[PDB]
Amino acid sequence: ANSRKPTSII
Amino acid sequence: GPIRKVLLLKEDHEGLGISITGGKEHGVPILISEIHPGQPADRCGGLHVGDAILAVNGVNLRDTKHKEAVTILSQQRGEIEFEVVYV
Repeated sequence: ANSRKPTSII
Repeated sequence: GPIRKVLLLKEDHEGLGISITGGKEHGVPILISEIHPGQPADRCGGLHVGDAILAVNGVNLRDTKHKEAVTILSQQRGEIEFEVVYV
């Protein structure tokens, strides 16, 4: 399945 | 657009106040996806949603994987210089 782009908080 | 050198002043007790996406394993730059209101990136100005982060404190982030970029970015302290561009 397609996935949302990994996002990180910094 | 033009590559900019942008200064951010961060206290040792807080994070940068940015969300990022991308990196080498995605075939795109480290990109700013959010600038968090009332946190250092917001207060210091110069950093905007959609900017690619090319380097921090002289450390090249152009060919860096996402996780390793998170490590490098999160490890910086104090007066932190970003090299960024909007394309």
